[PDB]
Amino acid sequence: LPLLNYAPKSQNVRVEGYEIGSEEKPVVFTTENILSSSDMDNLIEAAYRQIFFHAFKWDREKVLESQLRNGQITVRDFVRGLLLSNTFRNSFYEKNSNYRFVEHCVQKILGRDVYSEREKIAWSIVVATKGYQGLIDDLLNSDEYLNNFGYDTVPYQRRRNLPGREAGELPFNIKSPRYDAYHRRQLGFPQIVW
Amino acid sequence: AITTAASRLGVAPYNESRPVELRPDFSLDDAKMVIRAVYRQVLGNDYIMDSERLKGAESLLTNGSISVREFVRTVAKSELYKKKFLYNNFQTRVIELNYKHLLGRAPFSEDEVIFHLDLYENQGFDADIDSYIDSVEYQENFGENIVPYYRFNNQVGDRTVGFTRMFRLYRGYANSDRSQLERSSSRLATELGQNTVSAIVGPSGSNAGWAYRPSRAGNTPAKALGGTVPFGQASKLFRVEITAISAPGYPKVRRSNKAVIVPFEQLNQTLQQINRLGGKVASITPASL
Amino acid sequence: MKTPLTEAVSTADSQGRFLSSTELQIAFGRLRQANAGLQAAKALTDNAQSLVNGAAQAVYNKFPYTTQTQGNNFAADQRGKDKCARDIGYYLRIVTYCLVAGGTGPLDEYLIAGIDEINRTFDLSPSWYVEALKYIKANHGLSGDARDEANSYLDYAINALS
Amino acid sequence: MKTPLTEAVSTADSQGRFLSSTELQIAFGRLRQANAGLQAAKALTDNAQSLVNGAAQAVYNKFPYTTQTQGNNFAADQRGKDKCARDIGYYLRIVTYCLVAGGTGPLDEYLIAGIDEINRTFDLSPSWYVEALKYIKANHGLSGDARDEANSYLDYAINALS
Amino acid sequence: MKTPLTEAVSTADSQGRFLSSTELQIAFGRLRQANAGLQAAKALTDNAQSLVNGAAQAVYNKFPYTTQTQGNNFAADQRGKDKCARDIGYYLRIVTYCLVAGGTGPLDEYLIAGIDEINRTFDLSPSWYVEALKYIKANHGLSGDARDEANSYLDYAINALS
Amino acid sequence: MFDVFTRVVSQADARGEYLSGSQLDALSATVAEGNKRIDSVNRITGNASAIVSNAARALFAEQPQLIQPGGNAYTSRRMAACLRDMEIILRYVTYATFTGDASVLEDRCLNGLRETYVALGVPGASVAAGVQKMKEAALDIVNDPNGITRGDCSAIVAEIAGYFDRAAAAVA
Amino acid sequence: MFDVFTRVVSQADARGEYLSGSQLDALSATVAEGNKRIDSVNRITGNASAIVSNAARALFAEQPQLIQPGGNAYTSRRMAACLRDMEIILRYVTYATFTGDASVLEDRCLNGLRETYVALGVPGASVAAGVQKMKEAALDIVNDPNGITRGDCSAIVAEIAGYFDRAAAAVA
Amino acid sequence: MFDVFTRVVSQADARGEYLSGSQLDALSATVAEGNKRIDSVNRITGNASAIVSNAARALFAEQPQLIQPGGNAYTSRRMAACLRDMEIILRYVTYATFTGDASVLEDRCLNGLRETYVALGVPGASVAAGVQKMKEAALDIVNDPNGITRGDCSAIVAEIAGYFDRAAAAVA
Ligand SMILES: *[C@@H](C)[C@H]1/C(=C/c2[nH]c(/C=C3N=C(/C=C4\NC(=O)C(CC)=C4C)C(C)=C\3CCC(=O)O)c(CCC(=O)O)c2C)NC(=O)[C@@H]1C
Ligand SMILES: *[C@@H](C)[C@H]1/C(=C/c2[nH]c(/C=C3N=C(/C=C4\NC(=O)C(CC)=C4C)C(C)=C\3CCC(=O)O)c(CCC(=O)O)c2C)NC(=O)[C@@H]1C
Ligand SMILES: *[C@@H](C)[C@H]1/C(=C/c2[nH]c(/C=C3N=C(/C=C4\NC(=O)C(CC)=C4C)C(C)=C\3CCC(=O)O)c(CCC(=O)O)c2C)NC(=O)[C@@H]1C
Ligand SMILES: *[C@H](C)[C@H]1/C(=C/c2[nH]c(/C=C3N=C(/C=C4\NC(=O)C(CC)=C4C)C(C)=C\3CCC(=O)O)c(CCC(=O)O)c2C)NC(=O)[C@@H]1C
Ligand SMILES: *[C@H](C)[C@H]1/C(=C/c2[nH]c(/C=C3N=C(/C=C4\NC(=O)C(CC)=C4C)C(C)=C\3CCC(=O)O)c(CCC(=O)O)c2C)NC(=O)[C@@H]1C
Ligand SMILES: *[C@H](C)[C@H]1/C(=C/c2[nH]c(/C=C3N=C(/C=C4\NC(=O)C(CC)=C4C)C(C)=C\3CCC(=O)O)c(CCC(=O)O)c2C)NC(=O)[C@@H]1C
Ligand SMILES: *[C@H](C)[C@H]1/C(=C/c2[nH]c(/C=C3N=C(/C=C4\NC(=O)C(CC)=C4C)C(C)=C\3CCC(=O)O)c(CCC(=O)O)c2C)NC(=O)[C@@H]1C
Ligand SMILES: *[C@H](C)[C@H]1/C(=C/c2[nH]c(/C=C3N=C(/C=C4\NC(=O)C(CC)=C4C)C(C)=C\3CCC(=O)O)c(CCC(=O)O)c2C)NC(=O)[C@@H]1C
Ligand SMILES: *[C@H](C)[C@H]1/C(=C/c2[nH]c(/C=C3N=C(/C=C4\NC(=O)C(CC)=C4C)C(C)=C\3CCC(=O)O)c(CCC(=O)O)c2C)NC(=O)[C@@H]1C
Ligand SMILES: *[C@H](C)[C@H]1/C(=C/c2[nH]c(/C=C3N=C(/C=C4\NC(=O)C(CC)=C4C)C(C)=C\3CCC(=O)O)c(CCC(=O)O)c2C)NC(=O)[C@@H]1C
Ligand SMILES: *[C@H](C)[C@H]1/C(=C/c2[nH]c(/C=C3N=C(/C=C4\NC(=O)C(CC)=C4C)C(C)=C\3CCC(=O)O)c(CCC(=O)O)c2C)NC(=O)[C@@H]1C
Ligand SMILES: *[C@H](C)[C@H]1/C(=C/c2[nH]c(/C=C3N=C(/C=C4\NC(=O)C(CC)=C4C)C(C)=C\3CCC(=O)O)c(CCC(=O)O)c2C)NC(=O)[C@@H]1C
Ligand SMILES: *[C@H](C)[C@H]1/C(=C/c2[nH]c(/C=C3N=C(/C=C4\NC(=O)C(CC)=C4C)C(C)=C\3CCC(=O)O)c(CCC(=O)O)c2C)NC(=O)[C@@H]1C
Repeated sequence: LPLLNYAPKSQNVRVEGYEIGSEEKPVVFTTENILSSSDMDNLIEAAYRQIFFHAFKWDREKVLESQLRNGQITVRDFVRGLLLSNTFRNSFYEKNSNYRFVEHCVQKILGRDVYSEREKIAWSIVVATKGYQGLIDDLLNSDEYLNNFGYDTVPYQRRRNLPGREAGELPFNIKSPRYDAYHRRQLGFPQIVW
Repeated sequence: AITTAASRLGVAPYNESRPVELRPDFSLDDAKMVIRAVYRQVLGNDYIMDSERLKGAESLLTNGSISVREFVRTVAKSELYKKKFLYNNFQTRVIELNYKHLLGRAPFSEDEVIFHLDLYENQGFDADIDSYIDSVEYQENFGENIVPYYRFNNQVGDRTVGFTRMFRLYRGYANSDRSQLERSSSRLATELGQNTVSAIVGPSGSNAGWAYRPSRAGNTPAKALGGTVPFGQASKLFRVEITAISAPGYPKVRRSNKAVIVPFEQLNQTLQQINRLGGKVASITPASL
Repeated sequence: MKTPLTEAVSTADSQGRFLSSTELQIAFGRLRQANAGLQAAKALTDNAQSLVNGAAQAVYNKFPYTTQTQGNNFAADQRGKDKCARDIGYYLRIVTYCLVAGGTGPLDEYLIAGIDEINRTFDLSPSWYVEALKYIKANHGLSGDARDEANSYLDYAINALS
Repeated sequence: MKTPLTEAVSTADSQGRFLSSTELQIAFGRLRQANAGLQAAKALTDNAQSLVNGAAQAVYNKFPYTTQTQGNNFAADQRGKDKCARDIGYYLRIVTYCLVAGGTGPLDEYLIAGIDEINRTFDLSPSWYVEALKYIKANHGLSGDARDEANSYLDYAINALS
Repeated sequence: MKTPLTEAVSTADSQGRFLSSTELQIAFGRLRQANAGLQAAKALTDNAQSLVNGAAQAVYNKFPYTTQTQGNNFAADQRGKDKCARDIGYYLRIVTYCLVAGGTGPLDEYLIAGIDEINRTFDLSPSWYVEALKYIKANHGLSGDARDEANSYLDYAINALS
Repeated sequence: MFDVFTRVVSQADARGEYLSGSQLDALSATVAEGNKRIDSVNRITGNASAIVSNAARALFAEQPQLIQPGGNAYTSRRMAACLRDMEIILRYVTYATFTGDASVLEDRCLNGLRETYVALGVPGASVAAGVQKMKEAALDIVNDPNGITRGDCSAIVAEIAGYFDRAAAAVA
Repeated sequence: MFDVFTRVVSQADARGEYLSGSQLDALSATVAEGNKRIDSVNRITGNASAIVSNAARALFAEQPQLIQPGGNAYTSRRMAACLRDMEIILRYVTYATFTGDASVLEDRCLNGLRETYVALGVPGASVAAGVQKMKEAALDIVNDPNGITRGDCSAIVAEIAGYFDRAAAAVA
Repeated sequence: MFDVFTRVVSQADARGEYLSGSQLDALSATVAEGNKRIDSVNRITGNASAIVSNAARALFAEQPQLIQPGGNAYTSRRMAACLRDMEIILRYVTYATFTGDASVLEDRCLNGLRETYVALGVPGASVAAGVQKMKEAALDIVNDPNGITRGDCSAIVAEIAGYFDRAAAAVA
């Protein structure tokens, strides 16, 4: 079935920004720069930060790293590998509803917030119908992903800050921790202290 | 032989040609045909100006004072050959060209580079030229009386790597060794040193992706080490070489040439994306087992 | 291909892990099943001719127009009857493969993926093949684990068609 | 959770599929194992205090400097001995969980994920815990499938620490 | 190259669709327009010298400092006057293309995209070109659909420049 | 998500306790039921298309307003979406039956489903009616005594019925 | 991609020339054929499914090797892929017919197609045979004199034939 | 990838044939070795860290040029990669043992590995030497008569040895 239709909403990413490089421009981590080993570390760390927010040694995917380092795969392939990883499934899929999982995916992969509940609703059914991989591939193959990040750049949160303002929109790793009230209740938190 | 792909590979005209032999008691038209063939073969299909012709060597050939092989030898040792192919080239480039012109094939191994580089360095260009012409291989294929010609077809003594490398040196019929995209650069220095080969990209006109050439660094390896694991559920992997990428523009597009390894299940998406990049498929090759 | 052993390795590899007790238990489950699967495959293989012909007749009985109507998609002529018996033969043979592999892998890869496009393009009713699969289920003669596993694959095909 | 039943469903869900004979076979694998694991968990639990005490003493004996050297990370004082016996108790208890669950799931979720950071941050030697696990392997007195599954988990933790 | 025909196909192709009534109507819309466009292209082509010379002169009159200030970007010497007349010719010629193509495609591909960078790099004022395009609008003599379409392309360039 | 085994472990870990003797024996009892549980999952799965299609037909007969023009299940897309939902819910019910725990059904299928139907205007009570029709069909299929080692499946059937009830209540 | 108009434009631009009076007259003649062009696209499109499935049936009847076990069109997934490829080529041929230029076909259908088929082991000559069958079916549909205003469509039918021939040449 | 079962299935389907009695019998014999196969996988897995580290220590002892400054395994990241590569190979050998088919090892670990090492300057012959050491340690562990139901594992051990030998041969 075709994806349920929904309308956009006004967003920074939807309009021309007249951007000039500053300390608030997301760093472009691309393999098109022929990155040295240490510089490849930073690109890999950036990808872990973008997708996981933090990769403990348990979370890391050393074989995917080697393949990216060797040119076997593109950055987008590395990002897919992270999205397909055990850490991503366990942290962001299993601990959330399909609706919140979609939000995480849109935020992490496309670098923007969702338009509305209806966008979350429309995509929530994709895992069930096309399978988990089908959802990731749709987003990674989307014109929005490719136009912004292509094959060789680590995705990032887009147009978060506007010039001359003290603060931007909330970073997604603050706005969207890996789980929320639903899983918090199951764990029996918050803990009464004192 | 080469039949179905002959035309797109630029081989069909050579399939349609016979070796140019100078028979004993040859006629003058025979001598003219040899002279034309030798100039086209040995000088890599460069245009030859009347002022550049080797009139004396042509006279001696016409008179039977020198055989075909000795005429080839004279052309190869001439200031004309050296100006075209020696004075401006890395010696590995020179060796590539000598092999193409005088033996009609590409070098097989690094050992050939070692031999000819040392011979040039120790005894000079003339000595090196003689080694090609006095070689067993030259004798067996061309002998005294036949102009050298491209040996596309499989022969005794061949190696497969020779076949792929001929299309690094031969770039089509309406083309010369001095009018190719890589210009003066050695085509095979890296292939020989690493004993690797490259996917064959046929000549322009009959192949949209004819211009695909890899960069110095940051290339995609030939084979999919790691298999399908990084791609998730995938049946088989292919290496696609893509050229002429322009549409997004810089900095979204950095290098117009790119090779990607993609799964079978994304080939439809890949071709669609390539088209929208403006790019042209140069080659597709299975990358996994 | 969906089979216990390959799925166990596929999961562990996707997690970059050595095999652990979970995967060993998958292997023990396969071992518990495999002989019954192999025995069922042999039984269906030995009665393939009767099963396929019987199944094809079953369809013809339930859908008489298929043997009376003219058209490329029907079996009123010998050409059509041979296509139909061939097709039912495919369903049966690929089911035996599922019993050998211990999963729907063979059905998924060889027969099911794309079947809807084929039946739509050549105007073949899924209901015909469902009837043939029902006949095989009622006539293969299996029992116990062989029967259960065999019927799952037949019901798997039936469900894919409806 | 790395557990046969959870992964069977996780994989089927990830694939949008109904469960099939492949997943039923995984379940049979689980049932073959489960009683041995439950029996192993009981035996380990009943002997829990002795195993923990023996394991800590094994560590202290192999690494006497841990009971002699002042420092927050060492067991020279009663505080550190209590921490140590607590840590070892965690390993044993979570190992019994893996036997109940039939997979490394509990070890991964509760102990292994992040253990590298803990040991580095608090200057705790992984070799200390490896010694304690080897003691438990040597002294739990299990046999047959119970021994094998229990040793797979103890070795799994040993491998994680080395 | 935005034209009714290519956009209709590209849209359908992006959707993996055969052409349908919607694209056929787009074709009919193109057909209703094309002859008027070709006639407009013919008229402009025949009057090209006068339009270009008058356009350049109208610019010099409105911006007399251009013909009297020394500098690579001005038209004080014959070099600059030739550059200027050439540029205006480009606008006119590419506009006739848009009339032939039936869309802004030729303007977008050949002139508009990147014009901002050109004018900034070489210190050419967009107002100059606006003045020339207004002259061509007022002196091309077209009427009816030929006028409307031609003015739309002339206006399109004017908008891009302002 | 939890299965029957990891549900108990998670509770013990949060308490810092080993499973007790009665907990281990309870899980031993579950294991003794394992073959029946596998049979029930196999039977529902084998009939999934029939359970959905028959339930859908019955629902639209009892509630014709759904399929009248303008009805929520009118138009091909909405009808297909409706059939898809019934199959998804049935599938997640089988998942819960397989693992012996409701978490997979609660977390993946039911969590937030009520609000989604409210947002879309899907009639939640009609869905629950459809789920109850699938429930009745499924239990009969599980309880059928033909072609299976005869025994008492009353416990598993009650467990399965509970899962269908959980789904029906989550949307109505 | 180009269409018949922008093809002329691009050639004119590369020489910095206005379209000559003769070039304009040629395009005006193209405009007069537009209705026939629109009819041909419409008739092919309206019969696309029959064109593909008939041609496919004919191809497999003449080349049973393709569909016997181990043949490149055996298994549903490969059969489906094969039928899809036929429809794709037909679709792009109509695109070329619509625009009056082969660029769309060359750039977006045939770009890398031969390479793909070799890499996959798809028999190119058999694809070309299939394309030829679609061509014959299509041209008969385009030339059908019933239910349409009568005229000479030979100029367009020849153009369409060339687009089919171009596709068949590219897959070999 | 293929396991032992689907390797035979895949071959049969290409020929359009049912598995023969001998093919089914041979697979039955494989099933009878299943317990030994599982035991060997478990034993190698349980000793994986020791197999890798001990082999690496022996390698560097025998080949000090590797770990001299400027050597291929000098610097932490290169030493880490080297240890990683050893572990990757051992892991895939256990995968091949588990499935009873070399395809997983060949496609996911060995394909393209020689070329990578040549391109990087990794001494493939040294890698092979390290693989041999892992082989020796692993086979001894698999053959340990103690703590296991006594029986003949010679055939499985040979199959495992062949997987190691393939790995060593592949890296040059
Ligand atoms: C309630 C669910 C019904 C019921 C069930 C029931 N089943 C058994 C026993 C078995 N069922 C199986 C199942 C399978 N074997 C296979 O190979 C497959 C495919 C992979 C399946 C699904 C097995 C292995 C057994 C054990 C051996 C046997 O054949 O009995 C029982 C018997 C008691 C037990 O719990 O084992 C029962 C009761 N019986 C009914 O009457 C209900 C309608
Ligand atoms: C060769 C292609 C065959 C053929 C075609 C043909 N058609 C016309 C004329 C017309 N055809 C159309 C088409 C359409 N009108 C619509 O509304 C739509 C649907 C959206 C379509 C496709 C139209 C508008 C015309 C013009 C009006 C008319 O009724 O004729 C001609 C005549 C030439 C002309 O356009 O004047 C021809 C030749 N005729 C044959 O004999 C071939 C089999
Ligand atoms: C060569 C590999 C060595 C060897 C192996 C061997 N094992 C068995 C039998 C069994 N091994 C197992 C294994 C496990 N049971 C579990 O629960 C787990 C933990 C998850 C494992 C790894 C089992 C179940 C059996 C069957 C029952 C039994 O206890 O024996 C045999 C006997 C042959 C058989 O196939 O049953 C053998 C030979 N034996 C040696 O001497 C080699 C050193
Ligand atoms: C002009 C008359 C008034 C004015 C405008 C103004 N707007 C912004 C910033 C934004 N405007 C938008 C608008 C949209 N986003 C969408 O998606 C759509 C539909 C496509 C619209 C119309 C957005 C998202 C922004 C923020 C992003 C961006 O500015 O790039 C500003 C800038 C605010 C700032 O702090 O920089 C201004 C100045 N301001 C006035 O004073 C006028 C009354
Ligand atoms: C250790 C015994 C020897 C050694 C190893 C070594 N390898 C590399 C680099 C790479 N190794 C691999 C291998 C794999 N990657 C995969 O994904 C898989 C398949 C699943 C394998 C087998 C790859 C791809 C690389 C390159 C990318 C990467 O850096 O990971 C190095 C590092 C060399 C460098 O830094 O460039 C080393 C040191 N080296 C020795 O000297 C030992 C004999
Ligand atoms: C036969 C099982 C299959 C087959 C073969 C086939 N090959 C060619 C052409 C060539 N084969 C080679 C191979 C080699 N050249 C070498 O130097 C070496 C090692 C020394 C090898 C293995 C080459 C280079 C060619 C082309 C040059 C030549 O043939 O002289 C063809 C003909 C190709 C054509 O006619 O265009 C064929 C048919 N084809 C099948 O379909 C079989 C599966
Ligand atoms: C003249 C209208 C334009 C032009 C031409 C130009 N061409 C070259 C060089 C070569 N032309 C060819 C072409 C062929 N050689 C063949 O054998 C065939 C038939 C099969 C063809 C079509 C080749 C191969 C060359 C290179 C060989 C050589 O000796 O040059 C040049 C020379 C360039 C230079 O010397 O640097 C030129 C000038 N140049 C223009 O400006 C005109 C538009
Ligand atoms: C010496 C200071 C260092 C060194 C050198 C070294 N070089 C090679 C091999 C080659 N060197 C060349 C060089 C040239 N070819 C040319 O055409 C020219 C210009 C005219 C030059 C300078 C080439 C092509 C080769 C390859 C063929 C050959 O081997 O001779 C080697 C051998 C490498 C091998 O693996 O065999 C060496 C040793 N090596 C050092 O360690 C020094 C720092
Ligand atoms: C100007 C002196 C000459 C000239 C330039 C020219 N370049 C392009 C197109 C591209 N140029 C690049 C360049 C780069 N990519 C990189 O990553 C870097 C290094 C960091 C560079 C320098 C690229 C990628 C393109 C293609 C994408 C794009 O167009 O932006 C063109 C246009 C090509 C076209 O066919 O449209 C031109 C004109 N051309 C000349 O004639 C001058 C000699
Ligand atoms: C039998 C129940 C009824 C019937 C059958 C019938 N089928 C076809 C044609 C095809 N059947 C298939 C099916 C498969 N091909 C495969 O590769 C596999 C998976 C391994 C399957 C299941 C296909 C693809 C076709 C079309 C191509 C081909 O013929 O090989 C026909 C002929 C249809 C036509 O138009 O030619 C018929 C007659 N027809 C009845 O009436 C029976 C009740
Ligand atoms: C059928 C008995 C009833 C019915 C259903 C119906 N549902 C929708 C739309 C959606 N249903 C869902 C369902 C889920 N989201 C999840 O995350 C899960 C778990 C995997 C489920 C089951 C979703 C997300 C949608 C919206 C997105 C989409 O439909 O693709 C519709 C269509 C609504 C519309 O406006 O098109 C319908 C018709 N409707 C009835 O009337 C029956 C009572
Ligand atoms: C049918 C007449 C013949 C046939 C076809 C066949 N093709 C494939 C696979 C692919 N076909 C394509 C072609 C395209 N994909 C596109 O998106 C486009 C438009 C740009 C084209 C032209 C591609 C890319 C594939 C591979 C990707 C995919 O998903 O299929 C197959 C399947 C091969 C396989 O499964 O291994 C087949 C069977 N086969 C025949 O025998 C006929 C001659
Ligand atoms: C000294 C404080 C204590 C100590 C040291 C010790 N180290 C090893 C072995 C290794 N040390 C390293 C370290 C490095 N290799 C590098 O390339 C770099 C970065 C440039 C570092 C820091 C490595 C990699 C090894 C292992 C491989 C090798 O042998 O080189 C040993 C031997 C360990 C073994 O098992 O052989 C020892 C003894 N030991 C003490 O007791 C000291 C207090």
